Amino acid sequence: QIDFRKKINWHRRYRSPQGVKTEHEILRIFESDRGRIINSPAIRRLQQKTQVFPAVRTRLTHSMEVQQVGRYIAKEILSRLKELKLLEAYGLDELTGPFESIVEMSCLMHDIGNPPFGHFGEAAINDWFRQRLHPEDAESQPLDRCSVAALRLREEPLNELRRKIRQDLCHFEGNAQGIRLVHTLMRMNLTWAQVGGILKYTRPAWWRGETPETHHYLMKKPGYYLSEEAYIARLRKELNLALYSRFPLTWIMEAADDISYCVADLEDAVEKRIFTVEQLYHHLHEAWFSLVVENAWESTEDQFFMYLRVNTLNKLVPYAAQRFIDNLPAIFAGTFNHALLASECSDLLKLYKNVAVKHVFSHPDVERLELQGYRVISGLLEIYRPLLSLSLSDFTELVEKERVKRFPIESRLFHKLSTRHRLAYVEAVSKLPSDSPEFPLWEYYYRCRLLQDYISGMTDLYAWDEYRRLMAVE
Amino acid sequence: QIDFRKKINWHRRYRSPQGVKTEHEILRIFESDRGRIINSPAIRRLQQKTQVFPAVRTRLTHSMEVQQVGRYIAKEILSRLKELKLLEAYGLDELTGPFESIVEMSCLMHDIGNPPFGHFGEAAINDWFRQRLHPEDAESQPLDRCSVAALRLREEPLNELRRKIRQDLCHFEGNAQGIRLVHTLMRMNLTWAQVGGILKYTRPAWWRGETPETHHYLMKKPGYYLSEEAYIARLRKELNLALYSRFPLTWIMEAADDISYCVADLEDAVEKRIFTVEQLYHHLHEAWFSLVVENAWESTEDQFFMYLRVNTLNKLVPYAAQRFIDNLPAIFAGTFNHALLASECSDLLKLYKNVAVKHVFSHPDVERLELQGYRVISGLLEIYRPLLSLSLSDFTELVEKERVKRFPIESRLFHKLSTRHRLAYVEAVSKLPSDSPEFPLWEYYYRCRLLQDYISGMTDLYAWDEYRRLMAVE
Amino acid sequence: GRLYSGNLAAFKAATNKLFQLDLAVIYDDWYDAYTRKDCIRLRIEDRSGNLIDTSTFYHHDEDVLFNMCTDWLNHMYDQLKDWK
Amino acid sequence: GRLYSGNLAAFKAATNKLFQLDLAVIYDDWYDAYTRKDCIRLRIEDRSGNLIDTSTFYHHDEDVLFNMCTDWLNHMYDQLKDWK
Amino acid sequence: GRLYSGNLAAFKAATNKLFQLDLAVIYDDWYDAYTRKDCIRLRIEDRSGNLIDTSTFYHHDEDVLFNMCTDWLNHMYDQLKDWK
Amino acid sequence: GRLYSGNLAAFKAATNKLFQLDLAVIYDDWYDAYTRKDCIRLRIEDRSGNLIDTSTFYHHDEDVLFNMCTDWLNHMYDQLKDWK
Ligand SMILES: Nc1nc2c(ncn2[C@H]2C[C@H](O)[C@@H](COP(=O)(O)OP(=O)(O)OP(=O)(O)O)O2)c(=O)[nH]1
Ligand SMILES: Nc1nc2c(ncn2[C@H]2C[C@H](O)[C@@H](COP(=O)(O)OP(=O)(O)OP(=O)(O)O)O2)c(=O)[nH]1
Ligand SMILES: Nc1nc2c(ncn2[C@H]2C[C@H](O)[C@@H](COP(=O)(O)OP(=O)(O)OP(=O)(O)O)O2)c(=O)[nH]1
Ligand SMILES: Nc1nc2c(ncn2[C@H]2C[C@H](O)[C@@H](COP(=O)(O)OP(=O)(O)OP(=O)(O)O)O2)c(=O)[nH]1
Ligand SMILES: [Mg+2]
Ligand SMILES: [Mg+2]
Repeated sequence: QIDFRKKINWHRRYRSPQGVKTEHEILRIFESDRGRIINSPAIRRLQQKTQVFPAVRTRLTHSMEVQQVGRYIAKEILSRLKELKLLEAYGLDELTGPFESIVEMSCLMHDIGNPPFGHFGEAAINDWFRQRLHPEDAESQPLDRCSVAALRLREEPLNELRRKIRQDLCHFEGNAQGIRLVHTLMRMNLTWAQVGGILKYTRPAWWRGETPETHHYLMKKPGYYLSEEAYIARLRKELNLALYSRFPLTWIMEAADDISYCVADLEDAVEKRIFTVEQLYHHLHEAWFSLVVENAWESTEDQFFMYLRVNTLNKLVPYAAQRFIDNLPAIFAGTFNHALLASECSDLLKLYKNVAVKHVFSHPDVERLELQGYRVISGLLEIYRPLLSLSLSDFTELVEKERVKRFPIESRLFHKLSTRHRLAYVEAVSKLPSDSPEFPLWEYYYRCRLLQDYISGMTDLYAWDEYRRLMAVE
Repeated sequence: QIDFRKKINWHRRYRSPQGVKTEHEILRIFESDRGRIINSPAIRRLQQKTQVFPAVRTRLTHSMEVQQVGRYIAKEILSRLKELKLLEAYGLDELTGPFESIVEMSCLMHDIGNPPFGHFGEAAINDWFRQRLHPEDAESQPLDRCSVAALRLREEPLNELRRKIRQDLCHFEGNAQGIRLVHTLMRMNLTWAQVGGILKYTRPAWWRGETPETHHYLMKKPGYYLSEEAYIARLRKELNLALYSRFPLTWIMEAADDISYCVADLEDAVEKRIFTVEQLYHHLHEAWFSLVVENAWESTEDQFFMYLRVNTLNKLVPYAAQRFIDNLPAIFAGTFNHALLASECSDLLKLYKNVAVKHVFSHPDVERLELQGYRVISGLLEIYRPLLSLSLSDFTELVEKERVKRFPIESRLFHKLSTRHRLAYVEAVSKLPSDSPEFPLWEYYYRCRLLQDYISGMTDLYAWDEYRRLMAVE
Repeated sequence: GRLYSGNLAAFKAATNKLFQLDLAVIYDDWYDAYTRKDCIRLRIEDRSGNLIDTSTFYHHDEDVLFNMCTDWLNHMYDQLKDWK
Repeated sequence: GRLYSGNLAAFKAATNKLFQLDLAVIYDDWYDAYTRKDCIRLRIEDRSGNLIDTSTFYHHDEDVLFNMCTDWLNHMYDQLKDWK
Repeated sequence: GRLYSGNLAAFKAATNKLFQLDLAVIYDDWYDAYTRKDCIRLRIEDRSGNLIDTSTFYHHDEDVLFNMCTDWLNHMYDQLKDWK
Repeated sequence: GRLYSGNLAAFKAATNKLFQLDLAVIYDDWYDAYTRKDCIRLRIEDRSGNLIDTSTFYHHDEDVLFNMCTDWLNHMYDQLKDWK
């Protein structure tokens, strides 16, 4: 029996409100979440991150379009359920307001964890660590190229933790970093329903082996880190989710991102003196196509996309709403193994994707900025290598005293890390049992996480400037 | 009798929808307006304009906060009318949805007409023209320092148009430029209700003399230009407004802007190494104060403003809602002569304003960028002076042929103007009677408007770069 | 919240217009104790130092205050050009 | 819409692991006519050029396709280390 | 292949010289159909809008064409200063 | 007034030299209450966690203090290499 009252949870983690509430109080609770998210430094920082080209779109403007698409889809779904009188059997009678807000805020903060330079910045963090720990050598009986003495395999109970830590640190992902950013570092203290909408994939980052055949789509990318194995269990207990399941509303945010994928890039190219509309018209025609793109042709650039977007929306949104309504029990159970978008509506998106891949993502200027970002991130990871070579006692003394006469270079590198990251590290370490043989392993894991958080919390310009400054060039 | 159905007009200017509609169709009509506004180049350009400091706030992020404040105020007002069962007598029974959308979209595009460099960019445009036309010499019987032969007073019927044109061109205002931007240049084709929410003041820019005592607040700044005397008459006919009256919902957008005036500046200063929270605490305490600011004290910077904002909102929004509801007939008539915000709630805002004026807006770096922008705009207005010295026949030949062997310098200056501005000029000129003695006057007026639109349509960085490039420095 | 340039230009133009008739204008501004509004006092005098007229205006909005100052100055100008 | 780095790393690691046992892997990729999905064919051969096994995988998502390729390669590796 | 600055300066000087005598000159240019040469038509009129004279010149070289225009303008100027 | 690099290098070299013999050294530093001099305590222990020796040095000059620490460490090293 579908009941959305057991899924829309308005409790919090700290100082949660208790008792029985009314519609006005629930709406007030969910508006404060918007107030917190919109006035946060993480959202503000998005206006200095590059989407494709360094009046071009940043990550903030693209999110502001995904938000509109998701809101429109949610309103269409809600309207289609009133024409069938199902808003009282499904429990959405008094929860229509929060339904749009959750989707919109999930659409807005769907890109707050991505590192500088994007996809080429994510590989650089992963490769550099793979040469330090070599996870592939911990998949069988003890043999070893690991550079850390406290993580080499030698003692099965410690071996399992060793291999888990070695595998986790080499799987960095933006979606997994978003949860850590909103929970541990920033400490926004949002409701459970709002956090559940930004958990797109459900594969643990320490997972080794083959995925079950019933979840081969929800397991294709890492979902969360090893430092949140306790926070996700409580999330599953609060939102009534089984192991390896997804929140329902997450399916909408995933669709809105797919519609607004390659339509904006084309406009950016057409306003960056690359090609002309006529050329674009010709590329699309030779691409295949319905009555969706032709009708928008008949300034000019400012009013061609301005109608092509409307044409594609009016034919794609209702299909998504119908797919959501038809497959409702499986989505509500959290075990649906597909996406909302083998039909004629899926070919139009592939058309734009192919045109963008062939004529936009191969320009010489885009490719150079992908080789420069790789170099910059790899270089920055090597300057802070000395911090990863110290001993446990040395690092403890350094973090405690903060003025050490034995380490003149490392004491100055440590002071450049942001304050909130250091408090996160201190709080994480202060919860472990000191009289335990597993203390050094956890300490090293948290130190590596601290370094990764510092590297991934930058902008593309600040990292570039710091890289030039720390190498005595500028 | 208050009736909001005669104020929320969903018709358009071109290809307007006709007939009788339902709630779903009206909501669909008003969602398309959001779709058009959000994906417009004018909104995108706002992320390169400086608010105060050149993770600091741009004009886009500040508008995204004004939007939230206005939405919250609108929802509070709507909730307070259901507890008194007045949503059926006032006609808002089936129009709650568009009520928030109009306010939110009016809050978003409340700053699209401001020129580069802000307040110091607006004076430079005004001063430079005042030395060319000298309006003060056209207020009495014909005497004259005007530099244009076709505008000097000599023939009363032509004299009136002469003095009107001479007065209008020296009153440039961002609010008056927003209407021109959304109607003539960009051609968004929005509904009447949406356009009516961005008309804040009602004084014609050609007005000379003393304002009536019944409208001395609604007449304090120019509202629209002489080129829109026909578009505003139709707007008043559609929305049922008398002469010199304001749209109701505009009062909300004005309040939301006043609440979010000096709270963000302080956070920017505190994160720009100016002063510390402790110092800020001390400045505020010595400023006066209730239980609004003290309770937020008990990282630290990230969670002090994060509660001071909530404290000030929870005590200021209901007062605005009560003021809107109490003075409803006067606001609905459009003749209310005050703002929603002589009470204890108005002192808290003056506190922040005084602190910001004393300790933030006097820093040396803010003042230098105000002297540089003045110089840059004044310099750019002087490079294009040759275009204003040609004759009517010469400019007509230049705009027609586009390749002139008699004017090698002016023909290259004309080609740097944006295409849409030139089409606006051509369309404006093609509607006048050629066989009329008033043709040169209108032609000169439209040429000056074209130059002003080009200057005010830039960013602070593009204008700075063009100024350095056109002077053979870079 | 600031003062628009046009109002300031009108104020300066009025002062120059009535100063070019052999007069002088002196200005002072302050903040009121409990009325919560800005205060402007203007005095029109002659070359010989004799005080001809005084006026005071109270308002909490800059634009309205300066408009009142300007139109009062214009009224004084044309009533001193009514005779003498 | 792109391919995540971890899946590619796992694929390369599997190929190297089973190549360091005196084997070889050949790869080819294409697009299907009407099934609307990408197609990957793998062939495992020996040093002497003899073909030992072949397999083909169809899918319209890159990550799932590469995961299937990797786990098939691992199955072939451990079933060739079951004997010989 | 372009037009030299001196010829243009002479043309403008002639137009200003004969315009400062209460006259006016209107100009138009085009390309011929089959004669393969540029075409310039000049008309000299008065303030009252009455047309006083017209002339047309054909040539495929810009400098020669503008020299002919200038010397024709000078001839008209001095024959209108012969009388009246 | 700072500490010279050579003394620090000698200290680190002594610690490494006597640590490469299966020992360990723990360090702590503080400031004295009324003696007006810096205080350094060193403890030499074994792998099994057993404490072998302790020492404490007081001085108001960094270079002298570190020289005393280094020569004490060298004395402990060679008296533990006298036997065992
Ligand atoms: N740099 C600078 N900024 C100021 C000063 N006073 C106020 N601001 C800033 C704070 C406001 O957020 C921002 C815009 O407010 P304004 O006072 O310019 O007027 P606003 O456009 O809000 O008024 P309006 O409704 O258009 O009459 O200007 C100042 O003296 N210097
Ligand atoms: N420079 C560049 N950008 C690309 C390329 N392919 C796609 N993009 C752009 C278009 C998308 O708006 C943007 C982000 O999409 P991605 O393919 O990186 O993945 P996305 O994060 O959307 O996927 P996810 O749901 O996280 O798995 O990347 C490419 O080859 N080069
Ligand atoms: N930038 C620019 N170059 C031009 C233009 N027209 C022609 N050119 C180039 C092409 C020629 O190779 C080059 C030199 O030819 P000119 O037309 O300046 O005259 P040229 O010196 O050959 O003529 P001459 O025998 O001295 O009268 O100028 C134009 O409008 N702009
Ligand atoms: N940047 C920096 N300068 C320091 C520091 N400590 C002291 N100074 C400055 C202050 C002194 O005027 C200046 C030179 O004094 P030093 O401590 O380097 O030693 P000094 O050469 O006077 O000693 P000496 O007689 O040669 O042993 O160094 C520090 O930690 N950082
Ligand atoms: Mg996206
Ligand atoms: Mg504002």
